[PDB]
Amino acid sequence: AVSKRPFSINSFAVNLNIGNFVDARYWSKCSKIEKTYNTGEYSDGQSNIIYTLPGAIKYPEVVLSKAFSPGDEELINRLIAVNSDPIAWVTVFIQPMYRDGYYNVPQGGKIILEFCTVARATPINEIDTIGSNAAMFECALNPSRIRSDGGNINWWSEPAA
Amino acid sequence: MTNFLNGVNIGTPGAYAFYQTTQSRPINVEPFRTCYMVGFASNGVNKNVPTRISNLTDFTNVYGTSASTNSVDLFFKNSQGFGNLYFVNVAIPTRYQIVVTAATAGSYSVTVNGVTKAITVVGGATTTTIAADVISAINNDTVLNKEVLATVGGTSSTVVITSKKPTNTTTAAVTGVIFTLTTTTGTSPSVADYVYTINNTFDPALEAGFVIAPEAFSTFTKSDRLSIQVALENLCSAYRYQWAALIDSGAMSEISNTDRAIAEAATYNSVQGHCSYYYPYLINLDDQQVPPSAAVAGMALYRFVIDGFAEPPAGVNFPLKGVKNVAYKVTWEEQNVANPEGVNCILNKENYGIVVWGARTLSADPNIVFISTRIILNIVINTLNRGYDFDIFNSVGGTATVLDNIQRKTNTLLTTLYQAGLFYGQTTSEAFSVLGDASVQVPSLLQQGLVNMFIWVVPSTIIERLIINIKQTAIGDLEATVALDTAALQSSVEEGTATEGTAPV
Amino acid sequence: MTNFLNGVNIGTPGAYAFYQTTQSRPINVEPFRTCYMVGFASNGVNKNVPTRISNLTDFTNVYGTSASTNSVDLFFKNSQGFGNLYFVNVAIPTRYQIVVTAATAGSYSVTVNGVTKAITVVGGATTTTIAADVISAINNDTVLNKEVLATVGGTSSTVVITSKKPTNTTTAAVTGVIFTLTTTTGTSPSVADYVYTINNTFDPALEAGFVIAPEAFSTFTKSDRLSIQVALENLCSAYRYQWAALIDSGAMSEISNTDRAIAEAATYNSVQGHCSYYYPYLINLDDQQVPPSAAVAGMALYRFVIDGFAEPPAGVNFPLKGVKNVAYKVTWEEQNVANPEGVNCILNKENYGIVVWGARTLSADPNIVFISTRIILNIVINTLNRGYDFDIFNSVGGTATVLDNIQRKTNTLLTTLYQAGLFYGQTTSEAFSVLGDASVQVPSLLQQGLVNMFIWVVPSTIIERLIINIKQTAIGDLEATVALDTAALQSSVEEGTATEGTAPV
Amino acid sequence: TNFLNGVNIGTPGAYAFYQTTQSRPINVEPFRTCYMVGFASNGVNKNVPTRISNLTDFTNVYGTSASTNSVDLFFKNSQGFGNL
Repeated sequence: AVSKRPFSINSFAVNLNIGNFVDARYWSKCSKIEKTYNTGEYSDGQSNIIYTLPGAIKYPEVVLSKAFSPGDEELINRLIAVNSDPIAWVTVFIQPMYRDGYYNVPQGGKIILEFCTVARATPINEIDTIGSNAAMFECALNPSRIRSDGGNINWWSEPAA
Repeated sequence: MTNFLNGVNIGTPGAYAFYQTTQSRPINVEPFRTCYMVGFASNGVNKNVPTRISNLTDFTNVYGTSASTNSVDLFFKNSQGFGNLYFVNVAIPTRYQIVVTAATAGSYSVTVNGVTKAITVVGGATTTTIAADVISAINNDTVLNKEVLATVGGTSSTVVITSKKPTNTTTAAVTGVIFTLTTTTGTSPSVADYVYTINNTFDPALEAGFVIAPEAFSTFTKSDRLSIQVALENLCSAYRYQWAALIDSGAMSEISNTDRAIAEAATYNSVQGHCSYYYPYLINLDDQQVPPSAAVAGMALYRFVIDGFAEPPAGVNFPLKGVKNVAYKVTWEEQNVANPEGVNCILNKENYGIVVWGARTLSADPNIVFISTRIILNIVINTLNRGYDFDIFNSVGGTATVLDNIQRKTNTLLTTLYQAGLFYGQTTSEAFSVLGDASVQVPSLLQQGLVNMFIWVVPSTIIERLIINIKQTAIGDLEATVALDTAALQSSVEEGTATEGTAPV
Repeated sequence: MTNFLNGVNIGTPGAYAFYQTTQSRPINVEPFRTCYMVGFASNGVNKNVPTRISNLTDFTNVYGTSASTNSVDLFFKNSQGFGNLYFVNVAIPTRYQIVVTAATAGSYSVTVNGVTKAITVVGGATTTTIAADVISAINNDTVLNKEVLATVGGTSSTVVITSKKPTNTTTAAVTGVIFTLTTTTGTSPSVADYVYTINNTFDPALEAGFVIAPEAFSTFTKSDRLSIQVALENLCSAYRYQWAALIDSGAMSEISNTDRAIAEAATYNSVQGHCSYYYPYLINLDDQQVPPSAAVAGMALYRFVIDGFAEPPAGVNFPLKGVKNVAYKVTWEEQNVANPEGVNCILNKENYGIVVWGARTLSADPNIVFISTRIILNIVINTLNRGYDFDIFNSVGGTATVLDNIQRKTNTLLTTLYQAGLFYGQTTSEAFSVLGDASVQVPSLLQQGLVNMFIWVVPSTIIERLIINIKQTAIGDLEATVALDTAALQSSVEEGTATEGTAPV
Repeated sequence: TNFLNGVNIGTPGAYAFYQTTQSRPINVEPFRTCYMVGFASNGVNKNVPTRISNLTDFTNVYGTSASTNSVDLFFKNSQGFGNL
């Protein structure tokens, strides 16, 4: 009863907005997306069972990675300068999609990690004259919100009202 | 289509705003999300031509005043744009009245649809004889005898030529002093006209769907309603269509109660359960009585799009719209007696609205009791027909590969429906089976161009009534009682004695 | 409603002040906060049609005069705006008398409910024969025989047509001089009319709640009251409804003592305790006797809102309002005899007021002794019914997830009730258990549309009588005696011999 | 019982009954049965081994007999886990 195949780990395209700049570069790797609830333990007095009280929502760090290639200097500069402006924010756009090759069939809106601040920029993960791995530009962001927009699915909606 | 062509007529480059207008959701070509309403308009703009209707305004513009306006409005209101409506306007055959004012001698001509029949008038002849001779010539002509029918008029000197093919225009003319011609045409369609439109206008290529005739069922008498139901049964059960028909009761004044509704639905017959009878008329927002078939079809298409095609058009979810009340309040006992007979009631359920509370057909066969089962079978048949349309007229070489191709195509086509959820079975092996390869083809039938193929399916079912059996346990002995009773119940079910016994009355 | 729409019809953009009127607080639509009063009114405006009443003024405006006015006033006084009241006016069957004056030969017509019947009279006939022909025709017509009944009148030349469906209107007409038509109808209702209204007027889609016929119980004789009680028992205990009925004693002029009340209650029967008898009539502020059912129902709804649904309509903290005394003082000995018989007494307790001092049903089964248990079971059943009405008419596909989902829906539905507090147990595992998965579903029953659910519940109980055992210890013997006595009592209660033995007189 | 409560109902509604003793079935295994040879005045099943559902069934089929107490004790001590 497999109506439709699930999303693979490679089934997402990742882009960034850095302040007023619409950076046109795709990221090949991203960490897990979550909404974590910090917990509290309590009782009323009728039992010795512990319960959990959710509180203090947090969206954990998102680590993006990509191949360090020509044209990445402007991205590096934008990333290391964005935090200087208290008004500037980083936005992450994740479009899920089914791709067999360069071809893709996007479905649904795109998850938007909104109001993110840069916590780490690592243009070069390592240097090794004998190494053969590709240099990985990494960037850590701290999202403050998540929504969805630009499609007919709305992956992340909130309990607004 | 709108919302995209706003900028086509602009020359200056720039960003321009145009206030996002109303949108349209393209109704896809599934073999059942269509409704065909047979109605009548004074102006026969599309006589016996199924024409798609975009909306109520389009219907009013194309056809003008018509008794089907309320039905169309309710259909669109309850369909919400998820489904197509095709209106079929009943053509009235043209009648031509000829009068032989005199019996003057001479050769004269009568032309009907381009065929000229000449009658010679001689001394001693009478107008009666002239009319009889003209009738004989027209009725014996090989072309006119099947194109039109000639009958005696109000006098022996009067003749009436009635078109036998309403769709095709019938033209008449005369050349002769004695012959005078006038154009008669009934301004109101007849039951025969409705029957002909039903039995000779529709197409197998037309997408499958519901068929309704609310105007006829509301404006005709008992015998005419029965005849129209017979015609609808023949159409929907014909091997080339395999559609579903929705029947409305007579006007409430005649069918004043559920007992009369049972009687009407009993006179109605549908062996394979292609017809579904509905009764309470819907009072629209203007306090007009409307047959429920239009609203029921709209809600059926909407529910097919939302919850899939295996669900029946009923339930508190998906209540009717464009209405505020029913013309008659059905009691629980009336429904308990009528639903087994095939009368699907409509109830003004407080806190839920107007809801169809029945999903049975007019069939006596226990296998095809439910309109959901009928619709699943119709969908399977029509999907297979649409698939095989491409394979029609293909060649057959010595390879016999097209037969295996047809079988594989059928397998994938049925797998699609299984994914849609139309069958009862965790797997295709439990849902359906096919047999259409060369092992069942006959050389004589192949020479004749005939290919046979066989299908087995297990249509899904619905929840028609839920039974709650509760026990009031004493304080503290809940778990032991639950264990004992659950053990007994599961043992009985798995052994097969859960159903054997005498049923409570 | 009011208190929010004051400023809608104001144009200027200023700030304005109005005065707070009474705000209408919405009554929740939960199962058991409704009362249904079956009564009569000469102006049968809504006959055999339950109609919601908002206040005594609305009742008087709609139905004018009725003996149920005092009961409605008491109900509203005691409910204090909580709960709903639905009045059901009893329909008097219409009657038409046709007199056959003469046996004149000719053709005539008798039309009943829009169905016309021809009557051909030949020479030598008699008015008796004509009446016989009319009776035969009406009683043989398949529709008229169901809708009405034709019988002989006071003379052989008279026919009486009685409407067999009082809820619907019956129409009659005649064409013919020899026929004389008269529109007769009893100005007062009968116990048969009350029985028909009870058995054929309520819809299971209605909110569950109490049912009361104070007018009928106060007006009718012993056998008629027994018939009404039987009808109410059948209605409430019907598998469709599972409601509660509050029976009132007959007029106290007849039932002038608790012994007569006990005899009446003993005649009354309710196996599952759906009917609860209340006897002392209440003397309202106008020195008028009123059956206590309306006040009891209003107080019950108020109690449900305040202290929850597990509390029965009794106690000293919910005294009745709109009354100043009872019509008979029930003695302690009379109550000690009557309460075990199911007779719930009403007492004019000083320092408290008029209080219901009994919460027992008319059932002999020890597990359903108290009305609170009956109400809890009814609430459970109605909550489950209104939950599953959403799942009726759903497709049982190959996944069969439906049945499992329905079992899980029960789990959560009954948990909501457990949190409300309707069960006896520290945990849901002690409160209730469910079984509705596919393991207890028969394929044949599924084809028929039947789905079976099994539930076990443990209702909570109440405190009917409280025993205080006291001892006077010596000077300085506190806990030198207490401890000793205690240990023995605890040991007996733990071992199980505390109850065993003989019960002291 | 408990499964056929809805077969003789026409309306499509949700409605409730009360649970009843749903006798549990005895599988066909050796030594799940007791054969009692007795006598009854009514030779209804003369020399014919006939299954007995319960004591009321026995009394209805065979009427008065000296084996009534034995039947009652058998059913009391078997609790439905056995054929007679």
